[PDB]
Amino acid sequence: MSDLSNQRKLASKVLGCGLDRVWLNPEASEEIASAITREDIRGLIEEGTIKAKPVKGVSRGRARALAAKRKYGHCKGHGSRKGKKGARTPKKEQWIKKIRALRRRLKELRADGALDKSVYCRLYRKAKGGEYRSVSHLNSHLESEKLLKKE
Amino acid sequence: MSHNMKGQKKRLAKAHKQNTRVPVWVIVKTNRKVVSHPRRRHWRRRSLDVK
Amino acid sequence: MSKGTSSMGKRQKRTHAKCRRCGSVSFNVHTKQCTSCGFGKTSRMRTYKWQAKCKY
RNA sequence: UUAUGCUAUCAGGUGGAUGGCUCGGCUCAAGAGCUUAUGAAGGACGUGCCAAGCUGCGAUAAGCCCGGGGUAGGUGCAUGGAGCCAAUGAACCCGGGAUUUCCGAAUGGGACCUCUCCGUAGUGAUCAUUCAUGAUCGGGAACGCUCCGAAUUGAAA
RNA sequence: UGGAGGACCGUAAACGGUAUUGAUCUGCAAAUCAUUCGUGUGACCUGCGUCUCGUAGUGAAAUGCUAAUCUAACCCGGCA
RNA sequence: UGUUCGGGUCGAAGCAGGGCUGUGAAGUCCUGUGGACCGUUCACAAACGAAAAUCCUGGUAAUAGUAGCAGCAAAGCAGGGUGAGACUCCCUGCCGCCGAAGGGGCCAGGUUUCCUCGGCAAUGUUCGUCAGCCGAGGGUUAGUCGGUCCUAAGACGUACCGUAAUUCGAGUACGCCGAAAGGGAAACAGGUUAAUAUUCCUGUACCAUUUAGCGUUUAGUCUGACGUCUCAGGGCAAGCCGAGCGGCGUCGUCGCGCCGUCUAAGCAGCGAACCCCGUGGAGAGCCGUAAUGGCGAGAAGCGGGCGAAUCUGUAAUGGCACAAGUCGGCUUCACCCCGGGACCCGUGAAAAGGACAGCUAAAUGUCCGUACCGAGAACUGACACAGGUGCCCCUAGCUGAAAAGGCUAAGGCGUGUCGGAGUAAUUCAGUUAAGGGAAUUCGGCAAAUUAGCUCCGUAACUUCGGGAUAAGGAGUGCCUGCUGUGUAGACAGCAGGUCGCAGUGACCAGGGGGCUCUAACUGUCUAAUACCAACAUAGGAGAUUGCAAACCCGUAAGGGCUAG
RNA sequence: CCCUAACUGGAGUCCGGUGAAGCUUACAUUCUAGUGCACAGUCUAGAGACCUCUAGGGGGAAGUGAAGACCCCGUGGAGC
RNA sequence: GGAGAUCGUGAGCUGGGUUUAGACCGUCGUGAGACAGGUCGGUUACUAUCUACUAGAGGUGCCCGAGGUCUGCGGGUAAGC
RNA sequence: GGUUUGAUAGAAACGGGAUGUAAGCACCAAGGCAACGAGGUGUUCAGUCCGCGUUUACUAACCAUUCGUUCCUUUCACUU
Ligand SMILES: [Mg+2]
Ligand SMILES: [Mg+2]
Ligand SMILES: [Mg+2]
Ligand SMILES: [Mg+2]
Ligand SMILES: [Mg+2]
Ligand SMILES: [Mg+2]
Ligand SMILES: [Mg+2]
Ligand SMILES: [Mg+2]
Ligand SMILES: [Mg+2]
Ligand SMILES: [Mg+2]
Ligand SMILES: [Mg+2]
Ligand SMILES: [Mg+2]
Ligand SMILES: [Mg+2]
Ligand SMILES: [Mg+2]
Ligand SMILES: [Zn+2]
Repeated sequence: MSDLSNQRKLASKVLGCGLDRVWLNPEASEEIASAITREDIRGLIEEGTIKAKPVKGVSRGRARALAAKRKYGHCKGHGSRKGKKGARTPKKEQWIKKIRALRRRLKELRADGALDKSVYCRLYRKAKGGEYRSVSHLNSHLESEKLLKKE
Repeated sequence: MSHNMKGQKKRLAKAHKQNTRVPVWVIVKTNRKVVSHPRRRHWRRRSLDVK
Repeated sequence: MSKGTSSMGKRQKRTHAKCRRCGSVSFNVHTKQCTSCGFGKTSRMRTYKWQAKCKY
């Protein structure tokens, strides 16, 4: 065996893997020592005297199970929050989703026909003003104050 | 990467060619009276002012 | 930075190029004149009597 | 065999003084004294069979042609190998011609680009005439003529 | 709901340079290192280009800075 | 030097050591070395006599086999080779370092340091068979990548004029230069070498100028072409999840974990917002947005037109262990397209080029750069320098608000180039400490305490904005089952059980309060002993001047303020 | 801090390799008193002392670095 | 209790004051500047050659060769107040 | 200090100690249609460890060199 650094570099270029990811077989040092061209290195790789050691990734099973538990609603107590509220849920997004839901519900109630123009305008501006906190809340007020034209 | 014109590269080529050991037959003919010239340098030392 | 070795790292530009008429590295790239032979300033060559002792 | 040391002499190492030699320097005297647009001095790059520097030379590139002198060797500083040239008179010296890259007074335009653009192949700027043509520009060791023009110092301030 | 401000906190991003009167003080360094600190959407930091200079320039002004030189820079000459 | 008399290869000068003479400066002789020149009488000359100048140049001691080869990144061990020689060079296994920089891309700068072979006197803080070192040879291929082209601040040239005069001086006219990060006609995938590759080769393309043929302008407009902050919508590289298929690992028990499951430009097709047009007839009000808002000067609604990224097909046969090569879903910045709003005693470039009249064919597309580094070893600081230039532009999984800190991938390294041994004092930097708790000291200097998030609660004073995270209290882990908002990603809340001395369990992470002086505040400052009460500032006041002005530069020609 | 103690990593101590610089008229194993330009290892009179080496902190060598920055002088300068 | 030892002791430490360069207040000066008045800020260099001392070793001297056990010329003490 | 004529150091077993009841297995567990399930109880004063002692030659204290002659000379009372 001799200085085999040159063949190391050549095999890394041919294979495309990093230098330490090349595995030079230690029983074939005499035969690898005679490999000086790209064609010879390809022949050696085909014969099996060279190869690339597999990359060891980062496993993700543990985090995967933890994520399943969190998605169920656990492992998220007060002792795990470390960022200010608002950094976990910006207020503008909350308002946007709320108001879009309310407007789509009112629009569909107008579209099907169970809500005339006057009450529609009043309820639109009222929801703009912030008197309903959710779609079920709006449905409760609509079914209480009778402003829908259900029959 | 120091994009050069033709003349700068020409002068760089000359300054490269000047780094040569004096020929052995010169040392034989002059009887060990010529063993060096004042044009020898090294790349990681005093910068040349060729450019 | 400091006035010594700390501000000598910004020493990457050049102020004098190489002169065509005399071959000396003395051509000011801002004023466009050779500070050794006077190229660019004039068609004559720069010489001053204070470049030598009074010859007596 | 008293160690570590002290003094003196001898042999050797290191070092480069002294002496001898010297194609170099310096001073005085006698001569001689301009050159360049027919492209100078100076510079860059190239040029040798083995060639890095200096010297010479210019893509005909340590060189080519002619006339005279000189006579048997030649191939620079720089006696190495292998070759070539030479009685068709070489090498060398004196006189006269040829080739003479790019920059440079640099002059078709342009230069932190010694190269580049259009090629309309190129009279740049200022001048004189008969408007054919002609003149000036840069360099030169000191000497020469015209014009502008200090202070240190002395007076013991 | 909205998203203003020579606003706030904060990175060993960037810029600065308080205290240790620490380490080093023939040093890694002819001014650096470690911890602790100040600003961090603006009178902000910065690359490249260009301009302003010696009885002159530039200076939110200390006689600061103008190539390790500044209560008048540097090279040569007057000059032995 | 002039002159008289001589010596020397049978051994001159010079050098080392001795004998004799002279008070002495010094002379002469002897021995060893040396291998070619040297004296003397009478006179005359001078670049004529050294122990000292923190003297100058060269050589060389002691200090001394001493300091340094530690501090910010404590890194190596086993087995096998090569070789005269192995802690240090090579291969495999284990153990480690950085992992939003020590990785990748490249400017300026460097200039052959790049690759192969042969060496180890010097260089490398040790050795060395190694090397950015030494010797020989080799290596950079462009119509599409840049320069080249346009102009910005601003330079330079010729002329005119000034100056005793110029190589000097402001302006005017005409030119010409100035950006490898501004504007900009056009190319992608794969292969090949030891070192070059959108450059060479295979395939598939595209763009200009000229010539020939076949036709024609609208020629005046648009684009190039523009600030700071903030926000909606769409798309996508990266990322993640599920099913099938092919490999690798583990296997004391289980059946999980990782890698792959690919595909460019070009060409053809479609089009979201804004905008334009034809209808329409809305008010004791209707239509909308995340938000501002719109409307008889014509809303809602209904039709049509111009109009994006990206997407679909082809290119589809290239590469892959010709091994598989099939599908779905979520999210999406820091990248692309499109639109709205706010702000200004700030208004946020110009020109070349391109579009509107082109289509077909052949020919032409010159010149220069292209290797490698781009930094704790290729630059700069005299160095293989802990500084600076470059943190200039980019970066995967988990925890987490996060590009913080910690732990790991890919990639790069064990060279922030001395080792062995393990035993004193002392020293640099850390961990802990009974009882007391500033008694230390000029002075709580130094170190410790506190620290995330949610909820409750919050004083004097006040320019009514603040003070304010005031102060002061309580909760936080894991498991089982759920509820609410939302299109979703996700976010918020609950009930029961349970462990420990301790649940932001490590990393990260304010000690607080009171009374005075001083400067209003944010900002600037003696680069290398002074970051302050000093300078600046908004606010207040005063003075000059009606423009051929006040103030100022120049010897003049002419200029700054002043496109006022 | 009373009042310090134990422990950890890097140096130091010991061994191998590499390998500098700065003080130096000469000698030098000292201590006490006197004398002396009045602040002596070297003079005068006593007292002590066998030589070499290693480690250690700095009492002395008016220790080293450096033609005093404080004061005066010069018919010396510069700025204001 | 008071004094001495270079008002002992910075190649041991500290840097509070005084004694540089910056700035403020008062008083002087027409002014540059000054105070013997006050206040805020402001770099502490060195690898030990000789000697002295504290400890640890190797020699040589005296001596039959070696080993052991003692004496005690001397030195020290505050060993207790 | 010891060195076979031996308990000097180490291994093995035991005594004396430190911590706090190991892994797997079984039963129960708030629950869940199920899968799963933090955790508790038993095996279990358990497991893990000891820079301390006792017994015991089980391995290593083996094998040697050197001074107590100036060195050669027959300058010797030696010895071929
Ligand atoms: Mg300076
Ligand atoms: Mg003269
Ligand atoms: Mg005078
Ligand atoms: Mg901050
Ligand atoms: Mg002078
Ligand atoms: Mg002398
Ligand atoms: Mg890490
Ligand atoms: Mg070496
Ligand atoms: Mg141009
Ligand atoms: Mg060491
Ligand atoms: Mg202030
Ligand atoms: Mg002020
Ligand atoms: Mg006088
Ligand atoms: Mg002292
Ligand atoms: Zn010149």
